[PDB]
Amino acid sequence: AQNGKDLLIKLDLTGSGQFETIAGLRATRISFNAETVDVTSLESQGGWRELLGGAGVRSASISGAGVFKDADTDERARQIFFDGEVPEFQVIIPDFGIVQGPFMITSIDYAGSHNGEASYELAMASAGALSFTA
Amino acid sequence: AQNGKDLLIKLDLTGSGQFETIAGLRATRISFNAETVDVTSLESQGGWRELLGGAGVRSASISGAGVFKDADTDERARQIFFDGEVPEFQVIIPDFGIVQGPFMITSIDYAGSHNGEASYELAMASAGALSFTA
Amino acid sequence: SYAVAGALQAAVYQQLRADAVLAALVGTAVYDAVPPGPLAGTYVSLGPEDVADASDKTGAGAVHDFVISVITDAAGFATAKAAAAAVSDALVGADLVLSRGRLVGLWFLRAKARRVEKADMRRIDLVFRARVEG
Repeated sequence: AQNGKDLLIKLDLTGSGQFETIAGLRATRISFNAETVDVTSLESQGGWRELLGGAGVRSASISGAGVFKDADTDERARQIFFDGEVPEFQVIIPDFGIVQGPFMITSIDYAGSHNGEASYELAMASAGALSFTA
Repeated sequence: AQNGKDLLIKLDLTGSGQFETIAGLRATRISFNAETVDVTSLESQGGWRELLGGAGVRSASISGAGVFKDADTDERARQIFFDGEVPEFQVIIPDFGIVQGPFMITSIDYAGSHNGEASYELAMASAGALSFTA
Repeated sequence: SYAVAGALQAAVYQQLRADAVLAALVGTAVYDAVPPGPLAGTYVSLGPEDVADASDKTGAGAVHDFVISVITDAAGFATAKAAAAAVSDALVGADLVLSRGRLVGLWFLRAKARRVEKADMRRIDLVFRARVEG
């Protein structure tokens, strides 16, 4: 198996090939989807649903959360939301490797209570072609 | 089965054989039509509507819609509306083959929204003989 | 225990007594079996484990919430808190090598810190989680 701490998401500080992990990041989830575009004819094998595969639109979504630590990289995610950009984000899988895809920054939400930490969640969605450098 | 993203409709850049897909087009349709020329005699063995077949005029109607990606092929679609001509077009039914007829661009329309992308629809009509290269 | 825990204690004992700090605070007094003599009085002790079996279809793993206690006979116990500061930074983010199987991460958990017997000894437990793989 692989450690959960080694599965990170990270930003573009300068915007051109400069990657730093964000902050207090208690949880990450790169999450893939496919739109399962159905093609079932009048005859299909006895009544089973037949699917095509490669014609479906496919995507990815990143849901990060953790404690509010003001870094050079936490303020960078603010500037993506107010000035709408699609920078090259990067989610590293412990042993798979770098994904290196352009995501938008769909939902950011800073939260805080009278007795606890300052936290933030951080939702994303895909915006282009992903990769896999292995 | 066959994917819909391989049903490409192509436009001529130089007017002679240089066929390229238009732009980001999200929905495409080539639509053929016949004219159902009625030949109903006094005798029709019960009164069935008898048809003639060869006599009706036949047509092909292109309907394409998509996002405005300002390629050179998109501007070559715009200008042939202005000095209104009937250039040669090419629809590739994905594993039938090539349609290869001349079409007139009847309706082009560029639409945008405050919360959406810039989208164009594109409708063409048959201007001459159609073929089938396969 | 499961198959790994025989070598997990042998690895978290050998990661101690090679850490540079706590060789100057506790000394050589890192042991499961307390050797006979005069009982030095600022020792640490590494025995009370418990396992939780994080397994799967293919193979097996385990979650070891092993306890490393720090005992002191000093008047206050800023001595023990300085000694367990030297315990914990030696183990969190371990990158240990085992004799049988792998561990994927060595985190930290609860650390109770109270007065034990006759308000004289001061023992501060440290629960560390070790997710291993057999």
